[PDB]
Amino acid sequence: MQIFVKTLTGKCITLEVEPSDTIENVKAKIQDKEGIPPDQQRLIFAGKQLEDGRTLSDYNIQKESTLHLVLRLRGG
Amino acid sequence: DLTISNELTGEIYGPIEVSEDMALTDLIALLQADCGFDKTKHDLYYNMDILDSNRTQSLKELGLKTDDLLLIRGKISNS
Repeated sequence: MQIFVKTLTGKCITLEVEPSDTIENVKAKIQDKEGIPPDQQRLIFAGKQLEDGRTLSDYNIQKESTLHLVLRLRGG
Repeated sequence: DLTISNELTGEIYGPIEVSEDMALTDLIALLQADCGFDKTKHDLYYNMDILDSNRTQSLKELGLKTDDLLLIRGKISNS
């Protein structure tokens, strides 16, 4: 299935994932494309935060789900 | 798709639906209430810039679109 991840920069990225896919695995896909380290990647779906040690089905993430990727910046 | 992320407390809020006819101050009100934003002891980060007094333009003028995000920062060690 395909999901939609929107970054704070205003970018819509589509990622190919499965219902049994893990959040950490999704972060790896983001890291592989954007280059942003998984540690700085904070994924939120429908206001609910996603834990690395969880799966998509855990948060009821289905196809065409809109996720928000927040980057924990140390500086500002 | 209002993405409010208060990385000062690590609190993420739900996606709020915004409109062009919606007043900026109305949104700011919700921000100061729900999020806990403040126009005196807080800094509002809009996309990649700060909401300065010069930016008195409304939402439909600032450039709101399908993806609207507001970052709450400032406080002490940031401003």
